[PDB]
Amino acid sequence: IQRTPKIQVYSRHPAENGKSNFLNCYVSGFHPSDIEVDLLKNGERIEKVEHSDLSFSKDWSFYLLYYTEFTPTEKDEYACRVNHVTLSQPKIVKWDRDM
Amino acid sequence: GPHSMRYFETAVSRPGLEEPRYISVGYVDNKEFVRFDSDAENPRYEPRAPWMEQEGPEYWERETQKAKGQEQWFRVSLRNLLGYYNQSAGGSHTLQQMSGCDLGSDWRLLRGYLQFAYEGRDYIALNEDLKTWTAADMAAQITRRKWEQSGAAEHYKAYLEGECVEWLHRYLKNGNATLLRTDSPKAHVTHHPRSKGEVTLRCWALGFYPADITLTWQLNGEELTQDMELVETRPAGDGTFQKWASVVVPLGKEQNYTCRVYHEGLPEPLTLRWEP
Amino acid sequence: FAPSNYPAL
Ligand SMILES: *[C@@H]1O[C@H](CO)[C@@H](O)[C@H](O)[C@H]1NC(C)=O
Repeated sequence: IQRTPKIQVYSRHPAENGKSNFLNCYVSGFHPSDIEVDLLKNGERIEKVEHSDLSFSKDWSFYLLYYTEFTPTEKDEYACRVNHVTLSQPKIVKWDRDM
Repeated sequence: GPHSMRYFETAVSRPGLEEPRYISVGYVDNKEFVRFDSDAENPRYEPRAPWMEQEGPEYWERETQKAKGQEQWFRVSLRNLLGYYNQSAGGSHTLQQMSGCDLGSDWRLLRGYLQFAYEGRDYIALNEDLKTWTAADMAAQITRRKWEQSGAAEHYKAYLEGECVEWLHRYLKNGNATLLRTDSPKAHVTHHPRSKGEVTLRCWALGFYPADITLTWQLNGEELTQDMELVETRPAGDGTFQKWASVVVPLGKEQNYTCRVYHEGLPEPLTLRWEP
Repeated sequence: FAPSNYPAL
């Protein structure tokens, strides 16, 4: 089977310019497990990004949580970029703090 | 509320390397407490929860030893599955297993669980009677018979009803302070235009534990089902979770919609609207 | 406490 990944970009705590927070990207519902995930700052891949270890849910689909420590600013735009066999091309999702 | 232990095991075959990658992860009340990765430099179960630190060397050797045994089982099964489905070599395949036991608030057994999946689809699962099986498809039929003939079920039912429950009791007693806590939801509503004369309201729930929660939108007493989107509960990163429910409302008549948040950590359900 | 599997698939 092949299940396209579900992606959510969000900050651990509600964002606050100048206040240290955490930027998460929860990639879930996918299968097989081979998946590529990056967090972007102004369109560039962030180097120091950690993630949880592979896991799966009841429906057998896999899920990971990618995260980085960061300080939100008004103009800095964040995003998550996901690649997976089910995607014809990298799927980018922009962070929307006021969602 | 109820409790449970689970072991989520995955094996992924891969071209060239005759050894599949194996990852086992155990949970208690849905919290990861131990973990084994065959790709690590020195394969061995590792405590993933703080209350697992008190377990001595004998404990980890026994656990790691089983993981090593599991690798071989998965290595072999993957091989057989590749034959049951007449698939060709030089590829990558996934075999998964879920095991565990559910306990009621009284710490007594509710359910025994044991099922497998191949390529992400149900293959064979032990029925709730812990005596018979369900083979999701033709190939699994071959496996149901082999196991009915061997009487495997009796072995698992033994583990599920005995060792599973006993050890789950302990982990609950040891991780008491952490596992049995409850963090109530913190709610608020957001507003966003959607279309002409349309509006999107979003009921947010942040910082709660456990992850189970219910979010509803309603128009003057009736509950809403249409144009109502419920996003997937997600981890915050600090051990609490978040979720939200959105509903499309006709511009202007927004205060007429209200949402409620239900969670076991809440004396009474939260009730809120979009307050401008 | 993990389980250990008996007969291969
Ligand atoms: C655990 O599984 C192995 C094979 O995976 C089996 O040989 C062993 O008997 C099982 N443990 C027990 C106590 O039966």
